[PDB]
Amino acid sequence: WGAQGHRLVAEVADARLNPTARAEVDRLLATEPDATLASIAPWADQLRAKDPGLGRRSAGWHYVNIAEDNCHYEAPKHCRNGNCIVEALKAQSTILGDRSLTDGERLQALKFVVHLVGDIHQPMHAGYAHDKGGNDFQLQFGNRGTNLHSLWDSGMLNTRKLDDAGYLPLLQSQRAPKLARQSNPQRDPQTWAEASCRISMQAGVYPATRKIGDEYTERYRPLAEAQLRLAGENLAQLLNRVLGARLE
Ligand SMILES: Nc1ccn([C@@H]2O[C@H](COP(=O)(O)O)[C@@H](O)[C@H]2O)c(=O)n1
Ligand code: NA
Ligand SMILES: [Zn+2]
Ligand SMILES: [Zn+2]
Ligand SMILES: [Zn+2]
Repeated sequence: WGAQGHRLVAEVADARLNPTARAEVDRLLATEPDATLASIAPWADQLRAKDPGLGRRSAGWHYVNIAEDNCHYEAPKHCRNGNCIVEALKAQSTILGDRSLTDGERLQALKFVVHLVGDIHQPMHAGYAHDKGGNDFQLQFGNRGTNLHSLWDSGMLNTRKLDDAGYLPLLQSQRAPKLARQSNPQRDPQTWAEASCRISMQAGVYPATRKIGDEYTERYRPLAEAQLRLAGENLAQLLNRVLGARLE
């Protein structure tokens, strides 16, 4: 997602946190003055842009290209050295839940988790290696060029012309998505990447024309918005499991 998609996923999640998870998130955020779950949500993309070390090393953590294998993820094939969103979200979830670590180390893991639960719900972040998740699939949207990746990250969301205050209650107004009964931090990332990949491969998502506009938006913007709500709900479920109560 673009910055607004990331923040919306965090805003949807923030409202669903159980009291134990809410208190812990607020403790980790407090280590960084003025940080909120929304404000950190785009941080991992800024790190990629600005940091020629960890930013360059983390770039592959934002996606996993499995559509050529019909959305059947295999870690040794698609995620050599753990450099993809499935393995990165798993490890950062483990790190976030490690209470022996400093609040500073856990806040950094929270920044990655908030971001990656967002990206792993953007269909094009689980799409084709051939066109780099749509980045190399150029098209005309209205009268100006974009690419199919950008169109799903932000192009269609931008057509609402809402700030977060306007967009958040629209996502909350949607029918409740189907979640797993329970969070499994080690297994859900693959399940989510595969589900996102299956949307990238749905009839029409790749259009049969170079030029698209309001017809594409009216059919697919609802699916992009369903994925934001689903990401936000999945992110709260994950935070509630990893940062929730530890009795016994
Ligand atoms: N041409 C581009 C494409 C993306 N980007 C950045 O990448 C972000 C999206 O990264 P993800 O694909 O990881 O969602 C955008 O919010 C923007 O900051 C950019 O700065 N220039
Ligand atoms: Na609601
Ligand atoms: Zn994103
Ligand atoms: Zn993207
Ligand atoms: Zn990203």
